[PDB]
Amino acid sequence: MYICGDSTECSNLLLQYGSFCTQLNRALTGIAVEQDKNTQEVFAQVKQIYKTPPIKDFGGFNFSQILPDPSKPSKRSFIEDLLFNKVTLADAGFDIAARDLICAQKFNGLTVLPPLLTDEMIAQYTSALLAGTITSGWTFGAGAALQIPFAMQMAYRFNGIGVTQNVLYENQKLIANQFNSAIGKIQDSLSSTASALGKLQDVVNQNAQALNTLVKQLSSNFGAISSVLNDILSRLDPPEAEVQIDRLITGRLQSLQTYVTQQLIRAAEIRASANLAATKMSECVLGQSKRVDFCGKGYHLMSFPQSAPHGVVFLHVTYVPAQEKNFTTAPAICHDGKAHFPREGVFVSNGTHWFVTQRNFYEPQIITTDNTFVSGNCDV
Amino acid sequence: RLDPPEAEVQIDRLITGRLQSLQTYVTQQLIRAAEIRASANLAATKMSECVLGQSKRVDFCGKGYHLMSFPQSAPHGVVFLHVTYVPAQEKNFTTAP
Amino acid sequence: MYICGDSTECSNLLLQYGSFCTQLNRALTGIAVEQDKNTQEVFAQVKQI
Amino acid sequence: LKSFTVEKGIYQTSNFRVQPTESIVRFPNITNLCPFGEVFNATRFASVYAWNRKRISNCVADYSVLYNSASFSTFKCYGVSPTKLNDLCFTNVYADSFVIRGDEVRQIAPGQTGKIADYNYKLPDDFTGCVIAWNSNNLDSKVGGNYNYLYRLFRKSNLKPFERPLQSYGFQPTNGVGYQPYRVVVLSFELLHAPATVCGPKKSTNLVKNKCVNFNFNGLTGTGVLTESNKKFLPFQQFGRDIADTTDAVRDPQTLEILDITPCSFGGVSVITPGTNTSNQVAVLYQGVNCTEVPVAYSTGSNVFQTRAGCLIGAEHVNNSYECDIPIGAGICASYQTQTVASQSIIAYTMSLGAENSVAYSNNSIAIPTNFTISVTTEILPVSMTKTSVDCT
Amino acid sequence: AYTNSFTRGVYYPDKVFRSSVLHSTQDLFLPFFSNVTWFHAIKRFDNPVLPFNDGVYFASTEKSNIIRGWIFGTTLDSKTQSLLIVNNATNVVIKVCEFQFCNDPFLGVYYHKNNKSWMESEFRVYSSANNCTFEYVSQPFLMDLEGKQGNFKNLREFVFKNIDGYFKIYSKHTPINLVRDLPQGFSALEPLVDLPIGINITRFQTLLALSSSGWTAGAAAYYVGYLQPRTFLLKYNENGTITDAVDCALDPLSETKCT
Ligand SMILES: *[C@@H]1O[C@H](CO)[C@@H](O[C@@H]2O[C@H](CO)[C@@H](O[C@@H]3O[C@H](CO[C@H]4O[C@H](CO)[C@@H](O)[C@H](O)[C@@H]4O)[C@@H](O)[C@H](O[C@H]4O[C@H](CO)[C@@H](O)[C@H](O)[C@@H]4O)[C@@H]3O)[C@H](O)[C@H]2NC(C)=O)[C@H](O)[C@H]1NC(C)=O
Ligand SMILES: *[C@@H]1O[C@H](CO)[C@@H](O[C@@H]2O[C@H](CO)[C@@H](O[C@@H]3O[C@H](CO[C@H]4O[C@H](CO)[C@@H](O)[C@H](O)[C@@H]4O)[C@@H](O)[C@H](O)[C@@H]3O)[C@H](O)[C@H]2NC(C)=O)[C@H](O)[C@H]1NC(C)=O
Ligand SMILES: *[C@@H]1O[C@H](CO)[C@@H](O[C@@H]2O[C@H](CO)[C@@H](O[C@@H]3O[C@H](CO[C@H]4O[C@H](CO)[C@@H](O)[C@H](O)[C@@H]4O)[C@@H](O)[C@H](O)[C@@H]3O)[C@H](O)[C@H]2NC(C)=O)[C@H](O)[C@H]1NC(C)=O
Ligand SMILES: *[C@@H]1O[C@H](CO)[C@@H](O[C@@H]2O[C@H](CO)[C@@H](O[C@@H]3O[C@H](CO)[C@@H](O)[C@H](O)[C@@H]3O)[C@H](O)[C@H]2NC(C)=O)[C@H](O)[C@H]1NC(C)=O
Ligand SMILES: *[C@@H]1O[C@H](CO)[C@@H](O[C@@H]2O[C@H](CO)[C@@H](O[C@@H]3O[C@H](CO)[C@@H](O)[C@H](O)[C@@H]3O)[C@H](O)[C@H]2NC(C)=O)[C@H](O)[C@H]1NC(C)=O
Ligand SMILES: *[C@@H]1O[C@H](CO)[C@@H](O[C@@H]2O[C@H](CO)[C@@H](O[C@@H]3O[C@H](CO)[C@@H](O)[C@H](O)[C@@H]3O)[C@H](O)[C@H]2NC(C)=O)[C@H](O)[C@H]1NC(C)=O
Ligand SMILES: *[C@@H]1O[C@H](CO[C@@H]2O[C@@H](C)[C@@H](O)[C@@H](O)[C@@H]2O)[C@@H](O[C@@H]2O[C@H](CO)[C@@H](O)[C@H](O)[C@H]2NC(C)=O)[C@H](O)[C@H]1NC(C)=O
Ligand SMILES: *[C@@H]1O[C@H](CO)[C@@H](O[C@@H]2O[C@H](CO)[C@@H](O)[C@H](O)[C@H]2NC(C)=O)[C@H](O)[C@H]1NC(C)=O
Ligand SMILES: *[C@@H]1O[C@H](CO)[C@@H](O[C@@H]2O[C@H](CO)[C@@H](O)[C@H](O)[C@H]2NC(C)=O)[C@H](O)[C@H]1NC(C)=O
Ligand SMILES: *[C@@H]1O[C@H](CO)[C@@H](O[C@@H]2O[C@H](CO)[C@@H](O)[C@H](O)[C@H]2NC(C)=O)[C@H](O)[C@H]1NC(C)=O
Ligand SMILES: *[C@@H]1O[C@H](CO)[C@@H](O[C@@H]2O[C@H](CO)[C@@H](O)[C@H](O)[C@H]2NC(C)=O)[C@H](O)[C@H]1NC(C)=O
Ligand SMILES: *[C@@H]1O[C@H](CO)[C@@H](O[C@@H]2O[C@H](CO)[C@@H](O)[C@H](O)[C@H]2NC(C)=O)[C@H](O)[C@H]1NC(C)=O
Ligand SMILES: *[C@@H]1O[C@H](CO)[C@@H](O)[C@H](O)[C@H]1NC(C)=O
Ligand SMILES: *[C@@H]1O[C@H](CO)[C@@H](O)[C@H](O)[C@H]1NC(C)=O
Ligand SMILES: *[C@@H]1O[C@H](CO)[C@@H](O)[C@H](O)[C@H]1NC(C)=O
Repeated sequence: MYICGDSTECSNLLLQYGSFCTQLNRALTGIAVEQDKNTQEVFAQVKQIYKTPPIKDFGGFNFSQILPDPSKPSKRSFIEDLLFNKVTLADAGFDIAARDLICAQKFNGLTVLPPLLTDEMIAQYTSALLAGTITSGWTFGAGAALQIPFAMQMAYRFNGIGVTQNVLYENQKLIANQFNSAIGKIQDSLSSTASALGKLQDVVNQNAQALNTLVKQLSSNFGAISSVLNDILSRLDPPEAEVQIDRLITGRLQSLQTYVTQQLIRAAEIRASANLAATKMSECVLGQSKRVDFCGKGYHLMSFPQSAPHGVVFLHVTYVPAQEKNFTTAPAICHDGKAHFPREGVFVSNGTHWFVTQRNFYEPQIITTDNTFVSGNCDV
Repeated sequence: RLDPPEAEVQIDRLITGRLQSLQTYVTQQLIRAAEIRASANLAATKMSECVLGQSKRVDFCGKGYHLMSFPQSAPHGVVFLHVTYVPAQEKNFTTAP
Repeated sequence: MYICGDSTECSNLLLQYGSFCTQLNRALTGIAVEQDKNTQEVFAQVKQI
Repeated sequence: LKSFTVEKGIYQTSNFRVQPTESIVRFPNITNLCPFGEVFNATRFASVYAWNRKRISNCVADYSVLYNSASFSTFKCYGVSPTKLNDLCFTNVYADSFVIRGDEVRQIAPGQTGKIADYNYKLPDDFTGCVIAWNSNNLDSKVGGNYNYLYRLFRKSNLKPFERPLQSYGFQPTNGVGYQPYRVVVLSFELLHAPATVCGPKKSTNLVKNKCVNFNFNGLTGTGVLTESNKKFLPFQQFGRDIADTTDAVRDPQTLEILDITPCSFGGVSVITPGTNTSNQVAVLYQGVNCTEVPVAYSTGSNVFQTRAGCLIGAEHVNNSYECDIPIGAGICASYQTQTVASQSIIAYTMSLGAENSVAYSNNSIAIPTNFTISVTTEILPVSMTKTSVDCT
Repeated sequence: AYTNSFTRGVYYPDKVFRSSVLHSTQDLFLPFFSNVTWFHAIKRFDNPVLPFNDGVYFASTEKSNIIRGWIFGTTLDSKTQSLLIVNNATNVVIKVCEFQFCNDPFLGVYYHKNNKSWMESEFRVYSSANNCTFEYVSQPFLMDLEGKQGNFKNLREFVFKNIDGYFKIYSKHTPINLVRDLPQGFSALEPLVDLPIGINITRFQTLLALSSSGWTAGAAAYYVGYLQPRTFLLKYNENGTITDAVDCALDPLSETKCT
């Protein structure tokens, strides 16, 4: 249809080349199936659709801005709605279409197949992941979800990053306030700024521009007398009009091949990105990652996924040391000709006295036989 | 059938078509090879991190808490048998921080 | 310049082929920008010398 | 698939497109009519050697009223045909009207003997201009004889062809065939002098809407569905183009109204089938089309389920929710299942993401496993593909 | 005087309706900020045969049709067919004939100056129609030619083009507020008339309708800009009216905008 829209003679000429159309259709179908597989791999990672309990007694933490809002017809969170509003299409409805696709490309044998998973289902998957996280830590990623109070889950995470849980149990209110403030700041930043979703916007714009150029190529002579097949047919006798029609067929076939190659390469890039997103989901949402700078900057604590048009958004929660003090340190200590080394921690001195403390938070303690293990003698 | 002075048109048409077919095939093969190389790099990393060692990365070497993996060669590919630990029966208790 | 180097007749003939030249220029420019992006991502990881 | 057995899945097949029902042609009214009537009904023409030339241009040289008239005796076009006259555009047409004796009509033929021929009006061998001759004995015959049409064209000075025999006694009503006066008009036209401005009448058909038709507005040909539009063209604007430079609106030349254009519905056709060995029953999906139009191209149906991905035919719609088996799109999946019992058929449903669950989270409740299971799972990864070297030459 | 236009000379290059589209066209246009000659429509009779270099942009601030019409052709001596667009207060009489052109074909009416009456000293605007090929007279309309000095509201901007033998006239009656030099603003010119004349035009001339002792010179002037093949970026609003344009070769910023 694209090459020879409603022209029996042009179709008969295209039969000469033959299988190019089949090749192009096969490639595009493979791309579409790949897109669906990508979305499936990224999101469909929960065997069950967990749901948060009605009472949101999460140890002072407040997730109201990321959990689903039942009031809205689409059970999306506040931030998810923010993202959906920020990302805006370019050409026309892909979508909210209650009729034909309603696009310029539709005029020339170009159709956009709807994604297998609707935005409501993507939001449901995201909600399941988030509820499972906040209610059962990382256990739902390894087996049946096991409940645990959120304060205790945070204590486990702190133990994970190498900070004793007493720190959290003593600064719980401050930590909850900081987390809520950070969430509010993220919401405000997304609401105000517009370049946050540059990647998704660029993807949409690239696809729209590619289709637009493909359609625009239908108006080029490619060396023929005219770019209108009916015009050529009515103005020339068949024996010579076949030459012009062949020129047009060659030009349009080349345009299609260029478009399909561009789409294949772009799909490779998007598949790489989707594989990275799936890995990030598995390793940061379903668990806690020791890999540096993978799930955000700082020591990773947890992450929450949020669905966005043609993409995903992660809210990486990280622990960042804030205020440092200068201390004097020694690798070991000599007591009775025996060298005592810290069990876990480091020896520090405020200037007159020596203490042993954990490495990531100043909590001085007396140096006793419990904190240290003997090894060798002094002189070594 | 045709004489040399007039067979160049036909030979040129055939050459153009067949050269286009070859170029399309080669480009498709290049893209497929890139995809296969990505898959092979993933497989090499999986071997290094699950067979030669124990992985803490979640859902990398199978579902559950990873214990060990065993490789098994397959035609044009590899098969990993991820051995994992999976909690089974949960009894719920009261707890305090 | 590559195809019709300094030839008005050749340029006018080439104008009938559409946006092929524009597409090629866009692709090469994208690659060029992505190279700098790669180097930046790899090396500029600490904003403090 | 080039196979006698097909596996479970959904496969694309021949695309489906609505064919145009009828052809519609619209053109502006034919108003500027050439002065053929006055040229051919003049009271009397000039002398044969002083034939009057009238330039006809910037009009429509309709011939329907001309040829169909039976009042004419002889009319032959040696370079064109009346059938193709209407579909031909002329730059300019000149009419040479004169009255000659019936005998001279033979001399009027191009390349004919007789010095009178090239003395009065020579016809070159390549004269494509149509010639009309009709008897006018009563009109041009005087009771005593019309001697104004003197035939003494034997001048001593030679007149070459297109330089710029007194056998007639008197034109009377009793004159026999070949001697009566004849009114002869020549339709001489030229080309390559100015942009074409003389064209035959162009027919017009009635206007239709909401039907896939082949339209032709002022030479703008295309296929689509014409619909009344709320757009407001400016007076001098005719067409309407889109962002992709594709026509989407048009103005009817006769009635100045703006009609939207929508491409005739089309889309791929997919066949949803379980394994061939499992059964031969199938269901087809017309992608991106509502099946108020599907029967145009299983026509009876008995099972049509309009989905967001196109109308589905041959599949029962049930609002249970199972794991997706054969994806369709927009959140719909198809599967092969029994129950009503027996009558194994293909069903369509909204896929289920999984069993609902609600963790019993509480301020002070923790669930600790008391037992484990060792699970072994297999993961497959391609590592290489067959080598292949090709000799290009 | 070497006046400069600012954003004038924009006309709809075709008959296509576009809404909220930034279409770009490569057609003959008046370059933005270009030197446009300024004449004195007056002993001192300003009425030369200005060249017609593939298009001409004509603008004026006259009333009652001081500049009646125009002459087009290549010889302008009745040896070759020449267009005559002589307009009057009722209707145009567009006429292509080998009309004989007088050396001083101007009406010359000293009207309402001293005698307070409309007198016609001579009628040598027409000399002779010796040979013709085509003529066309339009409907006897009546433009806003009534005497009303006030503030000039007749910026009769015109554009004349000749391509493929077709003669095109774009025009638009844009009222203004300042009687001084050309004002600042934007107003697209709609097509007015098209003709399949097909003659070859190399020069053109204007026509005027208006002894030497203490003669009060008429207060009127007309500008003559020249078109040139250029690329413009035209903005169409919701109603498909060209609201703004960019000259894609004026300066680097405009070139970037076009890109
Ligand atoms: C590095 O850190 C250590 C510990 O903070 C500092 O060593 C000082 O140790 C004492 C505690 O032992 C800190 O607080 C003091 O406690 C005294 C009671 O504890 C006994 O030990 C101190 C000295 O360590 C003796 O002086 C004292 O007599 C006791 O036998 C208090 O008596 C001290 O003074 C007053 O304390 C409170 C007010 O806080 C009063 O109610 C008491 O009645 C008493 O009058 C003192 O409180 C002391 O702060 C530590 N000093 C410092 C500077 O921190 C090291 O000195 C410190 N090194 C540096 C450079 O800062
Ligand atoms: C968790 O964080 C959320 C975001 O901060 C908190 O939501 C905020 O709650 C307060 C009141 O508790 C709201 O302040 C009110 O805003 C309404 C606006 O009209 C409607 O919307 C608010 C949204 O909550 C709703 O509470 C109202 O009743 C209305 O339905 C005003 O009309 C009120 O006068 C009052 O100012 C905040 O608007 C609301 N959002 C934000 C960004 O502050 C939520 O309370 C926190 N949950 C906890 C601590 O348990
Ligand atoms: C570690 O980092 C934390 C966050 O930076 C620190 O917590 C902050 O500590 C101050 C002092 O206790 C708190 O301020 C107290 O409570 C309110 C807060 O409103 C005032 O906030 C700032 C000072 O933060 C002040 O300049 C404004 O004018 C407000 O009046 C006030 O009543 C007092 O300022 C009072 O000091 C902060 O609220 C608190 N921030 C948070 C998020 O909790 C903490 O102190 C740092 N050091 C340690 C050992 O934890
Ligand atoms: C000169 O005028 C007379 C009428 O007084 C013409 O007689 C015409 O004869 C033809 C048949 O041979 C008919 O023509 C008709 O034309 C009118 C439209 O003008 C319409 O009735 C039909 O289309 C039909 O063809 C008709 O009998 C009659 N025409 C008219 C108007 O009365 C005669 O043909 C004219 N001779 C010329 C132009 O040489
Ligand atoms: C081609 O010819 C027609 C004929 O005039 C032009 O428009 C026509 O104008 C008449 C005006 O009387 C329309 O008649 C109308 O009839 C309705 C019937 O209800 C009546 O309500 C109106 O008051 C009016 O009398 C006629 O329908 C209309 N026909 C068309 C096709 O427009 C037409 O403008 C001409 N088109 C061109 C390109 O020359
Ligand atoms: C041209 O573009 C404008 C802006 O998009 C379109 O808006 C319409 O402009 C006219 C102004 O003449 C509005 O009419 C006015 O409405 C007010 C409020 O009702 C009324 O008080 C005035 O007396 C006058 O009637 C009109 O409401 C406004 N909207 C629409 C749908 O017309 C305008 O429509 C466009 N004009 C065209 C396409 O012809
Ligand atoms: C969870 O356990 C309760 C019973 O165990 C109690 O609650 C645990 C959370 C834990 O704190 C244990 O140490 C407690 O002894 C099960 O349901 C309870 O049944 C008892 C007796 O009727 C009643 O007192 C509780 O209110 C019930 N609580 C709930 C939530 O049902 C419950 O079935 C166990 N499983 C789940 C998913 O809740
Ligand atoms: C196919 O035909 C049916 C006929 O009803 C269309 O149903 C319409 O759906 C739209 C969307 O809400 C409504 O605005 C109309 O009122 C419905 N009725 C009619 C007669 O159109 C259906 O939308 C069509 N499918 C398309 C255009 O994709
Ligand atoms: C889906 O459940 C609904 C129940 O409402 C059924 O759909 C319609 O329900 C009302 C009666 O409650 C009636 O319109 C018909 O009984 C049903 N109409 C149609 C077209 O189905 C329906 O039976 C169930 N199955 C589906 C939608 O596949
Ligand atoms: C300007 O054109 C008008 C109207 O066409 C002239 O009025 C008549 O025009 C036709 C054709 O030029 C002539 O045949 C008539 O003799 C004219 N009659 C009269 C009374 O004028 C008009 O003369 C022209 N000039 C002016 C100043 O109006
Ligand atoms: C000028 O007068 C002459 C007749 O004296 C005619 O010009 C002829 O026009 C036709 C058509 O263009 C040509 O084929 C002839 O060659 C011309 N002959 C001469 C001598 O020029 C006509 O009546 C008038 N044509 C014009 C343009 O004014
Ligand atoms: C003006 O233009 C005309 C044509 O537009 C020239 O006359 C001839 O026209 C034909 C077809 O256009 C060409 O093949 C000839 O080459 C033209 N003659 C010449 C000498 O070039 C005409 O020459 C041009 N000049 C004048 C003064 O009219
Ligand atoms: C699948 O096809 C094979 C060959 O016909 C047959 O042996 C087998 O029973 C079939 N399996 C089914 C219908 O489940
Ligand atoms: C254009 O006009 C200005 C001043 O009127 C003058 O400085 C400039 O030289 C002129 N440009 C040309 C090419 O004459
Ligand atoms: C006024 O009329 C006289 C003749 O009586 C004439 O000489 C003079 O030129 C006229 N002046 C004007 C302005 O018309």
